[PDB]
Amino acid sequence: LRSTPQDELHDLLCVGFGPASLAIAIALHDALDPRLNKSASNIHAQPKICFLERQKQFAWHSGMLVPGSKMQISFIKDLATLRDPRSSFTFLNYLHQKGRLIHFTNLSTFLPARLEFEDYMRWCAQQFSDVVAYGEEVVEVIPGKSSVVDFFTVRSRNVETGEISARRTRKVVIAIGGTAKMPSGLPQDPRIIHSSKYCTTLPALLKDKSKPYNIAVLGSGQSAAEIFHDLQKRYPNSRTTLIMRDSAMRPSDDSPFVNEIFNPERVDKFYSQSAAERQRSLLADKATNYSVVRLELIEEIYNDMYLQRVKNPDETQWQHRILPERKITRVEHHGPQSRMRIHLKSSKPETLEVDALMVATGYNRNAHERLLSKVQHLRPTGQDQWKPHRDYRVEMDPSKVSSEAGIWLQGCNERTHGLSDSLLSVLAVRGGEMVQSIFGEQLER
Amino acid sequence: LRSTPQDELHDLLCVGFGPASLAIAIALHDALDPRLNKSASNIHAQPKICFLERQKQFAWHSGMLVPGSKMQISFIKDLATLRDPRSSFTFLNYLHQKGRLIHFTNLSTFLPARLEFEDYMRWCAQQFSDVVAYGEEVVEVIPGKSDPSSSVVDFFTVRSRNVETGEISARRTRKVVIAIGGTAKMPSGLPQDPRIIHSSKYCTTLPALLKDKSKPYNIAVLGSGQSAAEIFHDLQKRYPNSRTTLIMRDSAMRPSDDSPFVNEIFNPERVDKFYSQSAAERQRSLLADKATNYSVVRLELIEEIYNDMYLQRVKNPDETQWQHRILPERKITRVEHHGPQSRMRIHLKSSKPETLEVDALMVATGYNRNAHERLLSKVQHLRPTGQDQWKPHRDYRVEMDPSKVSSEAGIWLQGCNERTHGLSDSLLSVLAVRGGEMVQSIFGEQL
Amino acid sequence: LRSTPQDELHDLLCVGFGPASLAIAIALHDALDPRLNKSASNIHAQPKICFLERQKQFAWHSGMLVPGSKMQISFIKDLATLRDPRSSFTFLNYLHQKGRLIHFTNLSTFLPARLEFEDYMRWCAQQFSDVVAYGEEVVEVIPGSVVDFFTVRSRNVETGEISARRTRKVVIAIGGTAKMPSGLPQDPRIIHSSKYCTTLPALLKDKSKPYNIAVLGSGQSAAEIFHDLQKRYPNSRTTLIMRDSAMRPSDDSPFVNEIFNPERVDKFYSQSAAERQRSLLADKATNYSVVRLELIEEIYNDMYLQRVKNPDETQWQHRILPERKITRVEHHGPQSRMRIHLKSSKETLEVDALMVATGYNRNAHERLLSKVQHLRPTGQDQWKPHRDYRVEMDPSKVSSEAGIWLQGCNERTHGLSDSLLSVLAVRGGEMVQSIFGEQLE
Amino acid sequence: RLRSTPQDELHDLLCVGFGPASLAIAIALHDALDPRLNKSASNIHAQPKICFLERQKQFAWHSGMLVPGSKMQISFIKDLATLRDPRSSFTFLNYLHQKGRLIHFTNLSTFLPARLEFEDYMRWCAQQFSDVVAYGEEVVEVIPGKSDPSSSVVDFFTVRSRNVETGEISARRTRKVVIAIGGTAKMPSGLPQDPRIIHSSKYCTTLPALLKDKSKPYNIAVLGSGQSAAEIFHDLQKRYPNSRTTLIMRDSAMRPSDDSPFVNEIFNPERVDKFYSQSAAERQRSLLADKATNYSVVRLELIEEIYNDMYLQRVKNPDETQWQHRILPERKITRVEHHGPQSRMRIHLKSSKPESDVKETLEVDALMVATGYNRNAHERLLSKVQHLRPTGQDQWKPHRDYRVEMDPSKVSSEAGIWLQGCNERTHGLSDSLLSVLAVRGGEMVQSIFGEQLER
Ligand SMILES: Cc1cc2nc3c(=O)[nH]c(=O)nc-3n(C[C@H](O)[C@H](O)[C@H](O)COP(=O)(O)OP(=O)(O)OC[C@H]3O[C@@H](n4cnc5c(N)ncnc54)[C@H](O)[C@@H]3O)c2cc1C
Ligand SMILES: Cc1cc2nc3c(=O)[nH]c(=O)nc-3n(C[C@H](O)[C@H](O)[C@H](O)COP(=O)(O)OP(=O)(O)OC[C@H]3O[C@@H](n4cnc5c(N)ncnc54)[C@H](O)[C@@H]3O)c2cc1C
Ligand SMILES: Cc1cc2nc3c(=O)[nH]c(=O)nc-3n(C[C@H](O)[C@H](O)[C@H](O)COP(=O)(O)OP(=O)(O)OC[C@H]3O[C@@H](n4cnc5c(N)ncnc54)[C@H](O)[C@@H]3O)c2cc1C
Ligand SMILES: Cc1cc2nc3c(=O)[nH]c(=O)nc-3n(C[C@H](O)[C@H](O)[C@H](O)COP(=O)(O)OP(=O)(O)OC[C@H]3O[C@@H](n4cnc5c(N)ncnc54)[C@H](O)[C@@H]3O)c2cc1C
Ligand SMILES: [Ca+2]
Ligand SMILES: [Ca+2]
Repeated sequence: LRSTPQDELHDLLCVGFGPASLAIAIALHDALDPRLNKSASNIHAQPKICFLERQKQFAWHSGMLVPGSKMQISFIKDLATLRDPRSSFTFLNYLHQKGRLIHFTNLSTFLPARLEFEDYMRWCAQQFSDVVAYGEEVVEVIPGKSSVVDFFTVRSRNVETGEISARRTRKVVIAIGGTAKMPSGLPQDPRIIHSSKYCTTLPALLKDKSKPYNIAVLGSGQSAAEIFHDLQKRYPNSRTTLIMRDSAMRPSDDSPFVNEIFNPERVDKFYSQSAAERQRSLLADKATNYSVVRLELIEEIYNDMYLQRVKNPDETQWQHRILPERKITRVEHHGPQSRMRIHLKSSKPETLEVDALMVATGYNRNAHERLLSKVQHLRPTGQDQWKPHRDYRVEMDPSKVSSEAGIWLQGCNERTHGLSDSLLSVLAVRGGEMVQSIFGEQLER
Repeated sequence: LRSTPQDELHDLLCVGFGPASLAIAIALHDALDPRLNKSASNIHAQPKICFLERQKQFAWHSGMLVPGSKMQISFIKDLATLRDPRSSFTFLNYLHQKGRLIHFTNLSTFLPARLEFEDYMRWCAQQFSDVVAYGEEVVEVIPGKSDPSSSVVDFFTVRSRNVETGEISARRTRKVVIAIGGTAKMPSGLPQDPRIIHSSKYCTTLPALLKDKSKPYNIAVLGSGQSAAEIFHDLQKRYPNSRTTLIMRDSAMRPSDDSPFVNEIFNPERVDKFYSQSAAERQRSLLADKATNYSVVRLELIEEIYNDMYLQRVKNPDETQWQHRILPERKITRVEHHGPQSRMRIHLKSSKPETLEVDALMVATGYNRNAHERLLSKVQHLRPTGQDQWKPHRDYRVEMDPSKVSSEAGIWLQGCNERTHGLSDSLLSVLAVRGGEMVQSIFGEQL
Repeated sequence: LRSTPQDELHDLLCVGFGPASLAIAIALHDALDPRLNKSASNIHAQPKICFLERQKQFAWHSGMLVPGSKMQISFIKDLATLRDPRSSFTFLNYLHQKGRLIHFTNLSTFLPARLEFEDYMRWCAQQFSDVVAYGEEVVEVIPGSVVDFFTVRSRNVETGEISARRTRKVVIAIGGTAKMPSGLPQDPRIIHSSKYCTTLPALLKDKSKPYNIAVLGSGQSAAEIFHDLQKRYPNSRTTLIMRDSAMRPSDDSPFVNEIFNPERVDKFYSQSAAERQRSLLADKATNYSVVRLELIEEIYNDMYLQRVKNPDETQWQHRILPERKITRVEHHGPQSRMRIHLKSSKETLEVDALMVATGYNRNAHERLLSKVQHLRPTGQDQWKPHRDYRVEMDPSKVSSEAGIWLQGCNERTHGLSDSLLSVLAVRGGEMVQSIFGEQLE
Repeated sequence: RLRSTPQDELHDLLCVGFGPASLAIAIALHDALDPRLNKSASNIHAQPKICFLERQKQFAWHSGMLVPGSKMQISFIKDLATLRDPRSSFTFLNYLHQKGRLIHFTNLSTFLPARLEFEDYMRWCAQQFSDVVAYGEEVVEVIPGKSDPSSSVVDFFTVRSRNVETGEISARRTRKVVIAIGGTAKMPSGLPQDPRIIHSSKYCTTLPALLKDKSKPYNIAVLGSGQSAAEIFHDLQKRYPNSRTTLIMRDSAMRPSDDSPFVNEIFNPERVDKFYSQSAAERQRSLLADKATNYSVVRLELIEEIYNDMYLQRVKNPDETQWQHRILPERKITRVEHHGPQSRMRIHLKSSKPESDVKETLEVDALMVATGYNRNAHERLLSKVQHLRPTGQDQWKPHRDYRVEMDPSKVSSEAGIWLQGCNERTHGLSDSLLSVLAVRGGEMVQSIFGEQLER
């Protein structure tokens, strides 16, 4: 894909260059490839596209690239295969380019290491370096008129200098993932670290791996369990405590009929349901969110707990402990003492002294609201929320916005499009749909 | 255990001889063995006990002994081991007696075939044949007074119907156990028809209705738990030319949770914790702890069913033309079954707040566990003032008015106490330990 | 690929259209696709290729398409992916074309049903229908002092007529022929595993009759037939006769299975004759001479259930007899059953049929090539393939523009993967380069 | 349980070693004397005079190889009692019940306990025989005893042992001897003596003191390709995260253990009769066709974890020669060179293929040697009685019931010597394992004490 000059009026600008935007770039590449679409042989003009990414290079959840962590999803659900297995951007073709395809085949697994899947996506992203501006953190999207709004100005701050630059585009995609969700009761402190900063921030805080640190973990989903488990290996003499509101870690549902909710063609079914039915369906399938844990990991943690029981029958004396049905009422963290004191109570309708508290409570996916505040008056009268259509384009007042201008949301549409919306599950197929939604008419010539 | 003359006054009578009562028989045998508890060499009188069972011989859910069906619970949770691995009634000792222990070890499984686990319990039950009266269906329990002008009940008379002749018999006992499992729960909208069969009568009744294994029958299955899936899977083999249809309210068959922390709710020692919780917490825990007992399907069976549907997809991409189909998120609104036509018409709608014509409808909708209320109606006036339900204590004895019932008489409930004692109550999970508790509760002082 | 007239001089004729020839066809198609290799936009001439296959349509071991039978190899080792995942002939693209890709993904398996993998190869094969003559059984290859082409004669299986085609280069890719123990007699009741699904139901028509059926062997095919008979003829009495003491599991462990990697062919081929011979023994625990662990366990479980019902093994409906050999079969006379005599391999059975699951010989190319074996270098009594599978010829008797290639029968020189699906995709690429490379430049 | 016999009295049986094999005998004797388990034992008012001598200071089971996460290779049903009598108080399940852990083990859904747990189970069994086990006693010889100088016939034996802490020699007299001493470390010949060359049996006990700083980038080599080699190779990579470990194997690859049910029937207790009755040639051949289930192979699950770990190295760097942890297949050690503790040792390698020639040198801080065990130490212990064997025998020959052949004109039939754990050649691969101990313990009690228990 060839670059567009910074000051030209773009056809599409995408905010963020994680897997969701990367899937759009790949699908646009594939749509322009005469090998993949026969009609693309007669397309001599590439749309003017640009991506703004805050990081200095492509990276995927590097704070949680914990040792031995695996993908939670089959590699067939990579960024291209479910749309076109012939794509050059498939995981298997990436392995072939690295000389690793037979070696991966002998693993007999559908679940690559997360480190490996990140490298796969890094390898894909490098092929889009002419249209990705790294180190650009978008701060706002502003209306533009050339009395109907027909373009948008996207302002971004360069991470190295702090300077604000502006780009004009007819269409915008917001694909910025999630922001760390912290319980409101917790204070800010270098010893309280969210799961998104585990690998990147915790080793600097606790530098001596042999010290008997007391480390608490708040949560009961996949990241909490991974952090609890990894800490016991990384700090072999530590005392770790898992604080959970629930009565037990719960396994993710890997059964085949249930997992059909992640099928790409199921987005059509989910979207067509009423709000009441969508709301309840998202709970009747709670057992496959990031609120649950891979069975294998639950079993490994249980086995580790059992071995403590063999050595000592008194669970309160264990080096590593799980405290179910608890909530944090208070954190004391002021003073020269290097440990904080955490006060715990039952979560139905006790104090720890810790060197650190890892908080694995997931993410908010509302950061697009701040970015879009200066265009929210273009929504239909009476709307206080952005409403995405089936093709992820947000509803606009047609008398205020030209039909050739628009804004799409990616990754924050679980309520309308289903649990798969924030995952890798449907990115390949969705990237293709996005190309048809945004560029279809333009590509028709 | 030696028999008591049928017309004598018993110390204990148990209604039903399924796993729950058998575990009591086993636990009492073990309590009387001076080798297993030393404090028993000085017992020179065995309690007078008898069990009444309506089936003609011991059998465990024989209507659902589907070929290849497996236990859903580890064999370690047999009828003795969790109470005493030394008991002669453990599953591993049964295998040793049959000459099969090394061969089972090489299976490397915790889940025996249901056929084998039934035979294990059959092997246990034969050792009590002198104290089990088969072919007797208890119909009522009535008050008994040694002195008729006394104001206090000191025994109960248990009346039973001979299943072969219909004669009513009576036995007297100081104490009564009701361990009668469940009765078929049928959706209230369904009509009565010999072509509508509950899952509990699958193996025994459906082959009599559909005699031609080669006819292309249309057979529907209602439900989405373990029994529905087993019947759905088995029908495709037993009637190879049939067209089977699985009708479920839910959107998908859901797997049983086999993960280790969740399943601790089935631990025997959790019964104390659960029982002592408030009504509000117990009611909430029963919803949040785990999906209902047989309301979900063993993962392995789901995958086998899924693979079979995939193979249909390989042969024909059009799901509507498949021989075997799943119709999720449906409810039955009407069944037409009148006229000389031998197929019924089932009317379907979405299950959120279509027609099949079938030769048979298997209904895999579980059980009610309230039949003790009918059996005990003639003694329910002995409950404390104002009670309209039987209320069991921790040791499963129901509350009685102490001024109306002698303290040497009582009634215990087994298997119907999920509300007060937890999800494990109706399962095999805690029978070994519970049988031990029941022996202490019922015979402890006497022993 | 466009068809070339039958009587023209072909560039290549391949004998057989099984997976091995199909992978060559696929690789040739891919070599001509400018979309896959850029150096192909300036290739304006397709080579003249033709395939002769004796079956009437594409079919893959249909005598062993037993219900529930599964692939023994990961689907990634299909006919293209290991050579080029972008190919339109991958198993995943096939599933996508069938509208089944997400549905297979939810199976969470690398091992498709054999029925499905056959349909994948059938779907591939249909794209070459213009260059494949089905129902043609090749009977001889004849030279044509410089032999500079070959004439391949084939017998039409339906009419019996013999037809001939001329080509400069020949590939022999005919798999294996049924290996029958030399002591067994010929009798319609003695059937090799390769004709199980095809022939036994013709012999034993009543699925409910209490037939006595023996199975001879202990490998994957023996176990599949033994297991299947118990479902296909539910009242039968089956007996598994094996020389070994037990069914042995196939080794699925990752280090051992690296001998099947495509890049191992270079290493194996370059080893001395002595090392190749020993290497084939010291890793032969994976030759269809062993059984998928899952199947062993299912069979053992079935035997266990018989033990639950009757502790006396001699009374079981279905039995395994280890460490046995057949010493004599009586099959002369009107009695519908044969009597099999057994002895220790360190007792008589009366059977309606005997299935023989003893594998295959891979020497049938010698008979086909006898009329050109004088073109070998002096003193050679065996066909000797180079690394690129082309057989050695005397250069003063054979033009360098003519040659003969062997496929699937070269285990001794190229390794255990040679007769499997394991390296077909990569080998197809090598074969296209060996036979057509200069022509493509 | 069993009451002690005074040290200087004439014992009925003395067992050399108190590992699992002798422990199964003690357990089986206890059970034979238990009226709950054997009906005929309420009328047994005299316990045989039995004693066990164990050189370690307390019961311990392969403590050098109690590596973190290590598992049993065998189903817990094959414990020290269950296959003989599941009602026994010494079953693993009864042990779990006594520890208050049975339901917790049930929720593990595994037949393969941690080795740490299975050792504790056997320690729990052993503690009940503490009155008849003399720990810290290393038996050094067995000598003939003639209770009558007016006779040449040997009718008892004297067993001498050296106390490992004081060095004093103690002597006990017995009619019957069991030798159940497991194996001695099998070391490649030619190796120099250096405390950094550690056999797998001393891994957990010796290596951590040698390499104290878990963060240091040590170079550690591992020799072997069986289960112990793989466990050590894997464990080293976790215990020393910055180390460079190298696995040296003669074979081309680590091989998986055969877990299939028909093959594993060779381990059934009732198969000892069939194996024992075979000819010498057939037994020799049968041992070779089943050498794929010894400790010479690796649990599939562990192979896969090691393979996965190697693959992750491939992702970071395609150059295998630069990997932190490496496997060098088809290699043999030609020499191990050292220059004093101040320096690293040099391991020299060559191809193990026939001399039909790549080579390497490694510089390592330690070398772990996982090359198995010899099981012939009974010959040294029995040297002073080997003249009592039948004419022409240069080997101890055990009968079916494990009693060795003696010249009847030199030895009374009321005296005898039995061997346990070293009889694979006559009794099969299970002989050295846990696989048939429960049943064999029963047989040994009948062989040694049967008549005595009857009368
Ligand atoms: C360890 C882990 C934990 C996970 N936890 C959850 C979870 O709790 N819930 C859930 O539904 N999914 C979760 N996922 C799945 C995850 O969301 C998907 O795998 C995938 O990351 C989604 O891609 P995305 O591009 O929509 O978001 P991302 O992977 O988040 O990509 C967003 C990109 O936008 C960039 N960006 C953000 N803001 C700006 C800005 N203002 N300007 C410029 N660039 C910006 C970011 O730097 C980032 O590169 C998790 C995955 C992993 C690996
Ligand atoms: C196929 C199958 C399905 C199951 N479904 C469920 C389920 O839906 N929900 C759940 O919680 N558990 C279910 N279970 C578990 C089951 O309840 C236990 O395994 C076990 O059967 C409980 O033993 P019980 O003795 O309390 O009941 P049972 O096994 O039912 O024993 C009850 C006995 O009492 C006899 N009896 C009944 N009434 C009388 C009478 N009036 N007079 C004399 N005798 C009488 C019966 O004949 C029977 O033998 C199921 C098990 C199987 C195998
Ligand atoms: C059920 C089963 C059993 C197997 N057993 C073994 C085994 O015992 N040992 C082993 O090493 N591999 C075995 N395999 C693997 C098998 O060889 C490969 O999967 C694959 O079939 C090899 O492809 P091929 O094209 O080389 O042979 P094939 O699949 O055999 O193809 C050969 C083709 O040539 C055709 N042909 C034969 N003769 C002629 C002729 N004279 N003229 C024209 N056409 C002809 C045949 O009709 C056939 O289509 C087995 C596979 C399966 C599915
Ligand atoms: C890590 C590990 C590795 C194994 N490797 C092998 C293997 O390579 N090959 C194989 O066939 N089996 C192997 N096994 C199986 C093992 O042999 C059995 O599990 C079990 O230990 C056998 O019991 P045993 O009592 O016969 O021998 P051991 O368990 O070794 O017990 C022998 C006891 O005798 C004591 N003893 C020795 N000499 C004397 C003496 N002179 N005086 C007094 N006491 C003495 C020892 O201290 C020891 O306690 C291994 C097991 C484990 C856990
Ligand atoms: Ca479990
Ligand atoms: Ca594998």
